[PDB]
Amino acid sequence: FVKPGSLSVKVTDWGNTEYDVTLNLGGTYDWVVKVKLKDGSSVSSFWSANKAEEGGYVVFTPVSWNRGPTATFGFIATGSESVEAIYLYVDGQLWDAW
Repeated sequence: FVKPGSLSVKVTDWGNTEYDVTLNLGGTYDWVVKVKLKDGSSVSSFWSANKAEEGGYVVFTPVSWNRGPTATFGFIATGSESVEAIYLYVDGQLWDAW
């Protein structure tokens, strides 16, 4: 990882699971967070970011005001802890991963 410490994740499970993500970038970037979910799961809710489903991953990008230095966003995925991995990409490089 290029910048360990740039990705922080809080998980809350009640049947469906909420992932509250904080990005510590040190500046404003067009970050890209790629999320891999277990088969059968999907994102049912999200905020403070744009969402796209591409190539088998759920891709989150910043809204106008959430490019950094510290960006916070979140989403809810169906099922209990269905997120298998979260990757933070900045300018094409893998900065951190969960």
